[PDB]
Amino acid sequence: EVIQKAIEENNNFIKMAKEKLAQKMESNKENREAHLAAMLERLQEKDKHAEEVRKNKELKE
Amino acid sequence: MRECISIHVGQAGVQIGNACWELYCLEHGIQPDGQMPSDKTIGGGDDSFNTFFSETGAGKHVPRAVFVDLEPTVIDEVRTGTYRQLFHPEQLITGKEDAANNYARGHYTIGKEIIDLVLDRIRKLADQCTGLQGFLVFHSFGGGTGSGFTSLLMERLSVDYGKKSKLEFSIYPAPQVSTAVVEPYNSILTTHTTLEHSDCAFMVDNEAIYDICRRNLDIERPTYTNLNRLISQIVSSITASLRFDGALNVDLTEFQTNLVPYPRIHFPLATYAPVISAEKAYHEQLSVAEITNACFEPANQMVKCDPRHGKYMACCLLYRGDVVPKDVNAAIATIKTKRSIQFVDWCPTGFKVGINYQPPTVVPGGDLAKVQRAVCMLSNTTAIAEAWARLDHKFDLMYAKRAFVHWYVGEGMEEGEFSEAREDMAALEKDYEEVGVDSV
Amino acid sequence: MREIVHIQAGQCGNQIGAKFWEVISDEHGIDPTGSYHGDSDLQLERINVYYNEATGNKYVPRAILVDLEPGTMDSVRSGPFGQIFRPDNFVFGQSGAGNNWAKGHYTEGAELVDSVLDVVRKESESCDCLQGFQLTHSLGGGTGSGMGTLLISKIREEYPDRIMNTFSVMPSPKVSDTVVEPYNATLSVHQLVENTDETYCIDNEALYDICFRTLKLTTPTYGDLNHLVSATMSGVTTCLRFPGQLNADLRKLAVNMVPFPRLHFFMPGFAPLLTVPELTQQMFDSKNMMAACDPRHGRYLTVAAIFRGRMSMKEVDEQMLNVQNKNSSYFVEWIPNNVKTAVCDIPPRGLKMSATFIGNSTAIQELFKRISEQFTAMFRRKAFLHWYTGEGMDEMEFTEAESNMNDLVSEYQQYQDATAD
Ligand SMILES: Nc1nc2c(ncn2[C@@H]2O[C@H](COP(=O)(O)OP(=O)(O)OP(=O)(O)O)[C@@H](O)[C@H]2O)c(=O)[nH]1
Ligand SMILES: Nc1nc2c(ncn2[C@@H]2O[C@H](COP(=O)(O)OP(=O)(O)O)[C@@H](O)[C@H]2O)c(=O)[nH]1
Ligand SMILES: [Ca+2]
Ligand SMILES: [Mg+2]
Ligand SMILES: [Mg+2]
Repeated sequence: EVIQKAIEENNNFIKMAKEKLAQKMESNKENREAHLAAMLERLQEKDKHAEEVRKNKELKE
Repeated sequence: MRECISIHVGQAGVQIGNACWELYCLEHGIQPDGQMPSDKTIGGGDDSFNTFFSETGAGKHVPRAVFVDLEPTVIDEVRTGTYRQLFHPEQLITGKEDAANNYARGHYTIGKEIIDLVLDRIRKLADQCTGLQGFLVFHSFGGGTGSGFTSLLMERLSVDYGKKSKLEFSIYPAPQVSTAVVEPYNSILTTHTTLEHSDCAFMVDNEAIYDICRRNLDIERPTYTNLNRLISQIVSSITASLRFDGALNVDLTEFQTNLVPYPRIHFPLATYAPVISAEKAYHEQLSVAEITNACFEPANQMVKCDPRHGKYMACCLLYRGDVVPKDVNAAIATIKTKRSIQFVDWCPTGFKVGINYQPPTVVPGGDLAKVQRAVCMLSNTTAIAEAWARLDHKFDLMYAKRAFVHWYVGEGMEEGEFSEAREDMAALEKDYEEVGVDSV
Repeated sequence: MREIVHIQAGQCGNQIGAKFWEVISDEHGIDPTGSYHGDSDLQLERINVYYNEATGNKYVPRAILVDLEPGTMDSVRSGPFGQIFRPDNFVFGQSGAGNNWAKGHYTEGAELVDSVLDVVRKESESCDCLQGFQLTHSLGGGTGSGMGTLLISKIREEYPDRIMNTFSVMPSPKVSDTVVEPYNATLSVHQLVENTDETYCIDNEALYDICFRTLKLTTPTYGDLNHLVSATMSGVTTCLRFPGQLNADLRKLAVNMVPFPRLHFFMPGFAPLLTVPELTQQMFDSKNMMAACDPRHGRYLTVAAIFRGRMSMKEVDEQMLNVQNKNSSYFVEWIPNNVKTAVCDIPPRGLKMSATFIGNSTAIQELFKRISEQFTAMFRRKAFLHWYTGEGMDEMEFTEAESNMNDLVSEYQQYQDATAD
């Protein structure tokens, strides 16, 4: 019982490590790209704005 | 058998590694082309040094080490330096972009891009070992690779190597040489993350080492070269038990048994002596009594803290050189008459002694005198927690205003990781308080 | 190995761009024919951050010259080092600035932005590892400010994880060749707060005041002002261009200097305009500031300080400690160890010993207050809005820029009043 417990706890420690690592890389890639998603979408309301100002300038005559 | 693989991570880790491996070759008679005239075991062997050096049929003795940085600058010096034939190119691993003093970049963004190759190369070292004992991980607390990538590597090493032992030599920030204002942030996160993955971490306080260089060596303004050479002498003493053998030798793992009363209480305090310049050592031969005394002067600690205001849970003395039991016993005894080194009540008060009879040596052009004998004392004391308190306070001042946190969130981290790391350290600090209270 | 892409844009941008290149190519031993010519290999250790290896081992500025107006190109080539700039990087389209931020950003600027974005790509693709970008430009004009900030937005879109670093020159009513520059300036800064990581704040008022009040020049040349900006810009890039124990790059500097993303406006400083105590004291004096702000009227968040020349590094550490200890109430207690200092033992020429100061001070709000005091000074009465609504713009975009820039001054104030308890 003792040696199969030393084995079981070494394995559960590897297990949880393996998982805590995988779960954090997934939360990180998500969070990082959401911030790049958020950053680019910000820049594109600037692109869409840079035209409503240019198109507005044609609406004169 | 009993091979140990060193892993030097980031600028500090790598430059400490230059210092350590240069000293190791000099101590073992290994030339910069890896040749060791002494070793008649061509292409292999089981001598004591083989714990740290593999062998090739060409007679070249090759560090069981790996340098990894996310940036090529500093390993490139290894690549073109004097000792550049020691290593197979594949032991020297660099990326292109560094972690910019950011833990997140070192652990996630940049580091995840190179973690698998680093493991793939550590594995190549493991598979030349017949009885791999564990790893020695040299890194700084403060850099984005030293903090972020090491704790990544450590997690990956637990998974891939089970409970195979991992010892750290961690470089603790000093504001005299601190290169980033976010070093406390990185320091807290890396300590939280490797805590359950490290069996034993020897913290090296740059300010302690810096102070010792100014004071004991009249070095007006010490450089990393100054620090690393002294650092390496301490590391040589801690690993001497592994690299040489003799009757009075005591394997470092035997000290580890005494040094770690509970898994989180695995931060020993090191004290070294003599640190002394050739000018001052000339005509002053230093007894084992004088260097032993010097162990208990706090000026010679590797971490700045006051053992006098904490309790001991262990005191070890690691002697190298011309040193005999009788003289040690005598020196210790007067230390006990002339000093109240108080222990926690759950703890025997013996001092555990080892003697490596191979005398220390110096790297030429150093300012450290070549002495006949040396000692490194390794003690576990609650006073080392002062080093957590100093860092924890600096983290706190910034984190309360969230200063610089946005650089970390920007790379995918959440505030919760900061709070959870800071609380672990809160708890570590009370661990250190609890073990010092008397039993009931 | 770690490359920066440089971009001059508009009048002021291209002229201070030129002096920058003249100053630094001299320091790296690069003659106007792009041939190495120096005395030490330290000159070339990190030459790649600013130069390309060329045919026959020539070195070519990774620079991009931009303007909506002729004159500025023949002057860069006719000027010294004008041939070292590769000729394709002159991107350039003629219908004029008109000192109109509207034309620079939206209308007349947007035509050849795709043509500047084109050439930037060609330069990033050769980057072994592109740190990021460096923009010299005005905030008072129309090309440098309006198209300049349009590039940033477009460049950030293509290189969102690159560091965007600008040297913006702020308009002063002395030196002022126009009168609408307060509009232009706060329209640019409304852009800068959002899309640059580090902005060195170069104030013509501060520069003019140095040559006049300090250097004694009743009539100061633009060449006098730019002699300031040249030695400054060489200072704050000494960490990027030479080997130093911080392997300094745009990102590591931004991390150490920017505690909150919108507070990325630095108050630069230079000494002399000699002993390390004197050099240190001067470098922190209000009179040696390149932004027209008094640092004893706010508080340093962070400070970078680079010393150049043969000195004792022990003295510099003693002196840098001295200034912080003796001036403790002027550095926020809640960013510990917030004053970093480097030493380069290779001086700029003409000086045996110089000091450059980069400060994130909340006293920089004085500079935005002056501009907000005169941006409004056409906007109660609604003056010259036709110059802008004519190119299509809306009124709120003028008021948003206003609030955004006032949101930033108060944000600087909020952290000036914050305490550790
Ligand atoms: N003792 C000693 N400390 C060093 C050395 N190099 C850097 N440090 C310390 O390490 C900390 C910064 O960590 P670095 O090793 O430079 O960071 P890094 O591992 O290169 O991480 P990044 O460059 O940001 O990716 C600072 O506290 C320095 O004082 C060294 O050679 N010896
Ligand atoms: N310091 C400095 N300022 C300049 C220089 N040239 C123009 N300026 C300033 O730039 C502002 C006008 O911007 P400018 O670059 O000329 O407009 P552009 O043609 O639209 O790029 C005014 O505040 C000028 O004082 C120069 O060489 N040095
Ligand atoms: Ca003597
Ligand atoms: Mg590095
Ligand atoms: Mg113009």
